[PDB]
Amino acid sequence: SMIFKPEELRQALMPTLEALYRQDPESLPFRQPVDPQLLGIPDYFDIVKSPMDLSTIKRKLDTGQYQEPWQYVDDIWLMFNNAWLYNRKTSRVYKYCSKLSEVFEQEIDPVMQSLG
Ligand SMILES: Cc1cc(N2CCOCC2)cc2[nH]c(-c3c(NC[C@@H](O)c4cccc(Cl)c4)cc[nH]c3=O)nc12
Repeated sequence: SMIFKPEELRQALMPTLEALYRQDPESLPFRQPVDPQLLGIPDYFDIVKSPMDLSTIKRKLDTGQYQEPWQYVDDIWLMFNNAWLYNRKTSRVYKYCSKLSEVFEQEIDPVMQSLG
């Protein structure tokens, strides 16, 4: 119920978002919505029911669609859990995801503390 100003959400969370984008090659599979046809994985939507990626998250931050920062956390973990569900433990994407998730856990905590 406590509502955060959309511009306070941007200044606080956008550095945490840049931290994942800057991971290269690990972030590349995550920067745009998964396109099953274009990638040749047409079973993707039979398995992933709520897709999510960095461009959608950033667009929500840019346009003030999050009311409080834990919705941002939600979308980021949903993005990770989607990739861990779909790709096999031995795939590059799966390990790319784990890297991104290590980057996120190491930097989100002081940011969420400052937001109160
Ligand atoms: C740390 C961690 C490790 C792993 N492992 C790596 C992959 O394979 C083996 C397991 C999976 C995780 N799943 C989630 C998770 C969420 N975390 C909140 C946490 O960030 C958090 C909690 C309180 C305050 C803050 Cl500031 C931040 C939230 C919603 N849904 C989630 O699934 N956290 C995971």
